Amino acid sequence: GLPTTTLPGSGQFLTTDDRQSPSALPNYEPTPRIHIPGKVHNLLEIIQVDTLIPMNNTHTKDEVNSYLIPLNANRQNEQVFGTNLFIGDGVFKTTLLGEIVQYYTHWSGSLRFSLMYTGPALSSAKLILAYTPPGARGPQDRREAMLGTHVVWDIGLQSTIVMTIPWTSGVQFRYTDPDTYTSAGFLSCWYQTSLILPPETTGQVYLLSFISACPDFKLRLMKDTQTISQTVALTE
Amino acid sequence: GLPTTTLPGSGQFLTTDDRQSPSALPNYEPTPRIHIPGKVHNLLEIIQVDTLIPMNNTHTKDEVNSYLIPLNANRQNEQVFGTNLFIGDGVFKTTLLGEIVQYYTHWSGSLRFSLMYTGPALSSAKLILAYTPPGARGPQDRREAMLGTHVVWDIGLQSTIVMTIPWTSGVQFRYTDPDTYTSAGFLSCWYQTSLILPPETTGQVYLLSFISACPDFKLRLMKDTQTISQTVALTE
Amino acid sequence: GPALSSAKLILAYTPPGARGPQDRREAMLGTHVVWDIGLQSTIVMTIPWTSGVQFRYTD
Amino acid sequence: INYYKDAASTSSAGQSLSMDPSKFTEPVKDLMLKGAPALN
Amino acid sequence: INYYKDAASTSSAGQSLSMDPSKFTEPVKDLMLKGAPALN
Amino acid sequence: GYSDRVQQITLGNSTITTQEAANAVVCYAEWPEYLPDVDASDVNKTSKPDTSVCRFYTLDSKTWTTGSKGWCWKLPDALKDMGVFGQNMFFHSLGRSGYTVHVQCNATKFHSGCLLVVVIPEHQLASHEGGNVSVKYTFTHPGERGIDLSSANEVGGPVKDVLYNMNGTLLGNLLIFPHQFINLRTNNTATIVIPYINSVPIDSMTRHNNVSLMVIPIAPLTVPTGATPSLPITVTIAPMCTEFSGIRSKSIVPQ
Amino acid sequence: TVASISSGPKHTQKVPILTANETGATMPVLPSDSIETRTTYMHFNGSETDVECFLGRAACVHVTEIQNKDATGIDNHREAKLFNDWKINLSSLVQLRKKLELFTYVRFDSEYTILATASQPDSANYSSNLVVQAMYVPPGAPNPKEWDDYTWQSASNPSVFFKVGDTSRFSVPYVGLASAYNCFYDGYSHDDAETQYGITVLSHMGSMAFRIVNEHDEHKTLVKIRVYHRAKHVEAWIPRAPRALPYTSIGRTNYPKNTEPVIKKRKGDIKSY
Ligand SMILES: Cc1cc(CCCCCCCOc2ccc(C3=N[C@@H](C)CO3)cc2)on1
Repeated sequence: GLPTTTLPGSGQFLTTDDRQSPSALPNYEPTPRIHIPGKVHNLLEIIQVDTLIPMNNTHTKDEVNSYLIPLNANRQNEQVFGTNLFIGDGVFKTTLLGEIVQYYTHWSGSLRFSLMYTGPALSSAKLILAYTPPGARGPQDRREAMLGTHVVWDIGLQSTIVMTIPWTSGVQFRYTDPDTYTSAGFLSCWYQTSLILPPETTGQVYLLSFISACPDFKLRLMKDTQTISQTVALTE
Repeated sequence: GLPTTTLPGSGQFLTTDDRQSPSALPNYEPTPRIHIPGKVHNLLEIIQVDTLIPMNNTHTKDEVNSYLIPLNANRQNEQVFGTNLFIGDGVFKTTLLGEIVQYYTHWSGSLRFSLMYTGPALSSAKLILAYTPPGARGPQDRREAMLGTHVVWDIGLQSTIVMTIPWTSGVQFRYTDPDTYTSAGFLSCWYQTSLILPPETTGQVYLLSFISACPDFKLRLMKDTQTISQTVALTE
Repeated sequence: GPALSSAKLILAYTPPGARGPQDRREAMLGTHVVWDIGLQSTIVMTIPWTSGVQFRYTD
Repeated sequence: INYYKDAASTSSAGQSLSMDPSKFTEPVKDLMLKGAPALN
Repeated sequence: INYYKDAASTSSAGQSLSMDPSKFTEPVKDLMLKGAPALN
Repeated sequence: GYSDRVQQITLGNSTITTQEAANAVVCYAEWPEYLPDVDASDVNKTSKPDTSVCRFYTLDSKTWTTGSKGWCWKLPDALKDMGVFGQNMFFHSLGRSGYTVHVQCNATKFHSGCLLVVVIPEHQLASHEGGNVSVKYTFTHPGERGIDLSSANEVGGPVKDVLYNMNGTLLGNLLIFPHQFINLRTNNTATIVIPYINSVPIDSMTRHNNVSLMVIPIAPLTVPTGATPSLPITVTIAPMCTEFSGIRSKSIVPQ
Repeated sequence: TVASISSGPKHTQKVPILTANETGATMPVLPSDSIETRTTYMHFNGSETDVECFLGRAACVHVTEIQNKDATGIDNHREAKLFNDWKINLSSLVQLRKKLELFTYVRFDSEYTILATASQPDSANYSSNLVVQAMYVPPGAPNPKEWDDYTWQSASNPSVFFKVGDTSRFSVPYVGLASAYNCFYDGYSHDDAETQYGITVLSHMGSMAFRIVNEHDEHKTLVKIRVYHRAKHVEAWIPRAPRALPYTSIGRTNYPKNTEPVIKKRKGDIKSY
């Protein structure tokens, strides 16, 4: 008989501990694995695939239309859309990125925001996208917007433009859940010159917008998502 | 199954024991360290920086004035100040040295007591500082004082004088908290000749006094400080 | 001044393009030296050549 | 040290440290180079 | 012997045994030698 | 013939000479340096205006009188309006800087008085209201004026009690912070070099001040007979190794 | 190591005891610079003053309480202490607080011990062993509304189940967002004119929720939770002046008005012993 002493914590059950256990089914042989395409190893692998952002959130019931950012022909100087960058809330929240970020407490890294244009091929347009780093207000006019991170996008044969929100930060991590101290800025978009439709054409054209994370990205300290809950256990 | 026996003490929680525990956050990656000037490793590093002693304790509410030891022009033979050396109490008690000593039960070592003179540059003075080792009473006149550890200080260009209270002791440790058996002596200061002010000048001049520990110093057996307490938990 | 006096002065050079400074705050933003009056009796300020054109007329 | 005989009884697995998003981010048949035109 | 995988789970650290008060006691720009005059 | 006593600091297009110095302190024995990559997080290239921001700005002068309690300035606040340093400050999202602080006060060999000049990293002030009353923004951003510890309590402002350092600690122990004394009989200036000290590699210059400079009379000013009873104290400060990052629109701050 | 070397009479031009404190230095003067000494050794290392040792013992950081009782007809579980919750923080109790605030920035892993004891105030019968569940609810994750919400499923959030009377123990890595935790912060969360000042804004680390898993018996049972915290792997920068006045609030430096003189007045003269 070897002398032992038990410490504080004996008998506790910590849902996060990782130890060995007896197998209830001694000697059982599991089914062989066969090959299946698509294996995922890290959630970091999947948040780099871009998905659509319901940017046009202004509706009243969920609709395919809140994915469409409208553009008006012949407007000059004006603003196309605006949003803050709380990736865990608001427009971002239902996107795959938003949806995964919510399983973690802290995030750090660059984001990739792209816009794909869908107007007739014989039209043309020049837009400016601007990222405003924390510390200033959402820009109120392009002059204000153009003094921060921006890209003049020229609509052409190449249909999409990929803007990166480079990680601009004092503190090396921000909370996913809306924190002030930890806030990331604003994203706005304005006409640089203006949309022009060809003859025989009319109305609004739309941009689709996507979001995905750069390879830069870090997420840490897992927790429970506000995105799902329940009141009684389900049954069959 | 290996046979064991549990000993007395099993299941106890000793706030001072040091063992391993499961991490609640398996696999989490802490923020990188960046460089910050000022790292402290031992409390022994900081108690060697000198800080001011409110020697002039005679006021009735805390004031900047109890840091000032006054000096009178033209007095001869007389006494400037006196104090016992219970570093955990009395004048010493609020100083950084006093304040740290109070986290430990026993101290041993030499102390460094210095006086910086602030009188007009065209004045002059000679003071005697005396350390009286345990066993005799606080000296009552310079004759008595001058027979123990002393330094004649000549006020000059060099503004401060550093007196050391060398460790004089039978027992190799003394309690911080006032013990008799364990007591350390007295410190007194007298005019050696006298302060003399230049013409066109008048009034009192003051000495500032500091205390810090020599590299000699030892503190041991940590405990709780009488210097802080509370009646209900604080809240935000 | 008497040896037992003391003083600290600021001398400022204002390069072409601005007006003669009107208060020290204005003055201190251009070439300047805080002079501390001491044992060393003189202070030598240099007006470094600040110029677009490499020569100026005397007149 | 495993104290038990069966593999199911061992602790959690250890980090894939595999990581290759291209099956998801670039499943295109003809390779696209960043910087070259998307559609030629 | 660590029984656990993560570093946070290990016991207390071990004595710095670093100790250098000069950043606190002598942060002067020009070095002062004990015994030489303070102000020259 | 070099003395600890005479010194010259040239930084940018500005120079300071002191003929009665008492050495100089370099906080925590470290000299200001730029931000190394290994410590970097924000991916933005930073802007280093160099000589246009790293020069000496002299704040407006104070007047030490027998009743003075002490003054307190915060950095980078005190410089929020100095030349291009200030512009850069309001225009970038993040910035970082070290400083050379030179406090000046000359008198004669008949005066007495002694000021403590100390730099406190992260000096979080206390509300004089007690409880958990906060100290409003404006109150902790006095600008070049600094805070005058002998001014009256105001509402939403900090407490100005000197024996407590504006935070519940005793004046006597401020000596654990990099500091230097100005003792009229010895000294006429104090100079402290401050390296950048923070828990993040770069931060916002407007929502967070990283040091308070404090000048406190400790041995009261005593002038010779029939002298005017006061002396001016001047503070000149120079940003050093400044870097700004994340440029944009230009912050708007309360008041 | 020698604590003192042997030194004899001196009659020099080299005076180590005259200095200029105006410089900001504390010159390293020793007994042997001003008296005649004999050799003595240190016999000591300064082991127990290492900051790891100083901050490394468990301190009580929080006492809360929850009760097991019939929730039937309770409109607000949180309010009935059917499950309390604690806004994790480390300055609510002061013994440990004064110790930490001797430093400006501090970095460490935490080891928590949680002791839970039960009390039966109203004369009772048989007490069935209660099992406490302690959840970590970091900020951004659903916070419990009833004592038996879906939240308690805690499928992604670390939770520990232990018995009242026992102790639970686990250790959490340094979860700070920056490189160190700020013991002090002279800033705001943004340049707002009315935003709060202090660290409260930097202290966000979320809260921790406790509940009893057991349904109710016929009597009521009070369970009082004590959380202990031990720093391990400590790193501390920039020493500061110790706290002199009493504390009033978590996260602000504020002291109470009409406080009392903190320096003991002499019973006698400056000259008194
Ligand atoms: C089950 C279960 C429960 C838990 C809790 C996880 C621990 C999270 C707490 C993280 C450490 O919290 C703090 C809070 C404040 C400070 C701090 N404030 C300043 C005065 C200094 O330090 C440090 C750590 O984990 N698993």
